[PDB]
Amino acid sequence: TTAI
Amino acid sequence: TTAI
Amino acid sequence: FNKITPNLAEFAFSLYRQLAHQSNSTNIFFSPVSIATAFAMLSLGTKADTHDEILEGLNFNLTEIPEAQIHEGFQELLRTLNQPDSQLQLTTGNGLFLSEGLKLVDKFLEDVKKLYHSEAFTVNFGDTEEAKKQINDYVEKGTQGKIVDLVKELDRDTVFALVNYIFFKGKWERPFEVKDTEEEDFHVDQVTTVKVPMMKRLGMFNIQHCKKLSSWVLLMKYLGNATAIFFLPDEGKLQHLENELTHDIITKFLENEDRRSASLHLPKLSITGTYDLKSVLGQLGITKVFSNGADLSGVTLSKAVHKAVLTIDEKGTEAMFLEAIPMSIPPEVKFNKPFVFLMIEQNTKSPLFMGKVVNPTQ
Repeated sequence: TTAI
Repeated sequence: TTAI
Repeated sequence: FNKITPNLAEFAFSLYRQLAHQSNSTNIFFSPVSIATAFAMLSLGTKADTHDEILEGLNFNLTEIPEAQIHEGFQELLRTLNQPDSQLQLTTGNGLFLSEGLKLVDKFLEDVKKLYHSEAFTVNFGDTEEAKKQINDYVEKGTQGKIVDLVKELDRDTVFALVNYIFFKGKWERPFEVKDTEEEDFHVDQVTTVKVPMMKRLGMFNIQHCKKLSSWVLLMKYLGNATAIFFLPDEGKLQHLENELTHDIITKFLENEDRRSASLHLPKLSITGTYDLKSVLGQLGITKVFSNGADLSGVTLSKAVHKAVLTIDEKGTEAMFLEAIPMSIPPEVKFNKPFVFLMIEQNTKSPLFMGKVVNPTQ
């Protein structure tokens, strides 16, 4: 759950 | 264990 | 090996140290591998400082390891992570999100697909609410429904976004009995307690007291290719424990196979960590990509978020073995005060998740  |  | 596991490890600790100081008072939970995977994949379309910062900021010394071998590292890691033993659930995916009329360097496109196994989607950033819906949908799907809302804000100008998710679900090799779970005190302070459901088990554990860390160290194996390490600091020793963790020390613990008797109390819990990666990662020398100078040119994105959720319980399944317990009195080892933990994938030895429990009912 990483968003850039 | 649940890890999300 | 993995070639980059040592680096991932060191990144996990740098990032942890930063989260710990400060808040100092908040549960901590994050996936070092999810963060590093997203930014190694990003770095691939950056150049100059912007680029260098990213890899350095991920604990790769650039005057030390060939940049290509990093990405082969990540490619092999990801491959491995997506082949769990059948009794373990483990999945990771990367997603690229692109505006219809955006000019994309073909090289970047083929790198992320090959090295990072990435999927790619066109979306209409013209409709900000709907583009968010489509992004959060990728995550909801990757996360089997558990995360519906990773992204809550999208700048109006954005035409590009990058997502990594990881999903882990595991069953203890040697589980706790639900009958034995009871409400106990958890010492949030030296003088304050809250009630928590506390699992317990008398068994033979890979457990030891380590003077270098002033902590009890417990390794708990999941069925399949993963292990959790829990660290219980001696009184007033949390900070020392936080400051002395290294890749080398953890590697040693993983090698230990001795078991001894203990009466283990471990809380049943859910915690979540949510992070603004700008402030946090800029504190680790990754500031450029966030600013105007940002050399976003190897592709043709100011906000960055991380969210992680942990749940721990007795077995991991609604669905035998026997341990020889000696006569001697077992040490009582209670995870009833702030502790640290690490989840490690077996084949790669990589740090899938790391955190601190300060208060399970926070």
